[PDB]
Amino acid sequence: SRKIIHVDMDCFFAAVEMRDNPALRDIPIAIGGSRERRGVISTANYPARKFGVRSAMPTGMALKLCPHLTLLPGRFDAYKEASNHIREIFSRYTSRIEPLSLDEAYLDVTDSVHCHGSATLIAQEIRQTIFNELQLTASAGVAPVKFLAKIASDMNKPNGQFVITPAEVPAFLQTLPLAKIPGVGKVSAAKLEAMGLRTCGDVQKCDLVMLLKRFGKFGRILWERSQGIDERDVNSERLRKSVGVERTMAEDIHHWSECEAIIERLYPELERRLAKVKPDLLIARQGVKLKFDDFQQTTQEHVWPRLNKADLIATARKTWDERRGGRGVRLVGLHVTLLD
DNA sequence: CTAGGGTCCTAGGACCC
DNA sequence: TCTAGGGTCCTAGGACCC
Ligand SMILES: Cc1cn([C@H]2C[C@H](O)[C@@H](COP(=O)(O)NP(=O)(O)OP(=O)(O)O)O2)c(=O)[nH]c1=O
Ligand SMILES: [Mg+2]
Repeated sequence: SRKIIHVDMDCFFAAVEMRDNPALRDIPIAIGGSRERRGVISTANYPARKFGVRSAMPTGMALKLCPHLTLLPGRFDAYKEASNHIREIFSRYTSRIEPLSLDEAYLDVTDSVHCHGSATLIAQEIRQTIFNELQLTASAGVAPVKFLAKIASDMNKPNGQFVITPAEVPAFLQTLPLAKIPGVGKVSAAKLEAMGLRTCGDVQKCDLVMLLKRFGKFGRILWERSQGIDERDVNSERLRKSVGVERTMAEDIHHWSECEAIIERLYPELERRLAKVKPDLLIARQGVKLKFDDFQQTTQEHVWPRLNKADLIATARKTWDERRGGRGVRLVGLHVTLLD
């Protein structure tokens, strides 16, 4: 009975760079760390996507695929300001807004009577207003539940939208690959595949008890989504639970002196961020993370009442001594868990 | 050749009745 | 606690999203 819109900015980071500097519009560009910083692609424009460049791709791999790729470091304040403006635009239509990141959000427009209650037309006018006021484009999905609205906002990217009507949900589900369902990633998909389950169609012919056994709470979400069942309400009141800061070295470190020097560079950053939402720096836990050169990672965290540099250093020394094992370390991170 | 923000779930032992 | 076991907290790790 509800109407959910999922709105999604196209090539968001890249799109802001291209607006601000038009000479980037028709050449392949990407935001991400450089190859020597051991970077990863955050996102790429469509001329770069043509070459196979994707989010989360190692920058070294992107550059082999697209040698003339232009790498930008990214400008958070620019993306943030675009994001605020966009969210303020959503607020013109409803207060039922659940942001999932800078670039996107769910809207529950069930009880709105903008555009004669048309969720299709509301989505259209939001995309138009965003183009008008920010010169960036958005795609949208309109559906009776969250996850279908989110899948839908991809159907007609870029700068388009897609509507899934209650009567259309069954045909839509029947051939929908499980991997397109939010929270079904590569490991899940492959495990499902090895059971003969590829599509929501397949999952409908499956015993619930049995999915509960092999997958726990995940198996129930699976069975529900496959039916088109998604009762999760649009929640406009979510609050951040943690604050973390980490860096990957251009080169693996092998000595503790190097590790402590990195922590001293991280700590002020963790403190400035935490203070932004907790001026008194009071927290529930603090902890450290190490990532080794074989990519295993370990965290050590404990109840602690107030952000403290020396105890983070101390904690990192124990973690360093105990679980490094002569391995090179590629990443150091600090972490706090916020009070409830 | 593998980022940096995060969220949510699982699970053994401690701890408390 | 009335006794074999139930509930909740602490911690580490993993899958996942953007
Ligand atoms: C998936 C992803 C996104 N991001 C950043 C860059 C994207 O511009 C932004 C929004 O994420 P998205 O909506 O997943 N991707 P997009 O907006 O670039 O592309 P699309 O047009 O939505 O397909 O978040 C990363 O920094 N690393 C990532 O792995
Ligand atoms: Mg997007």
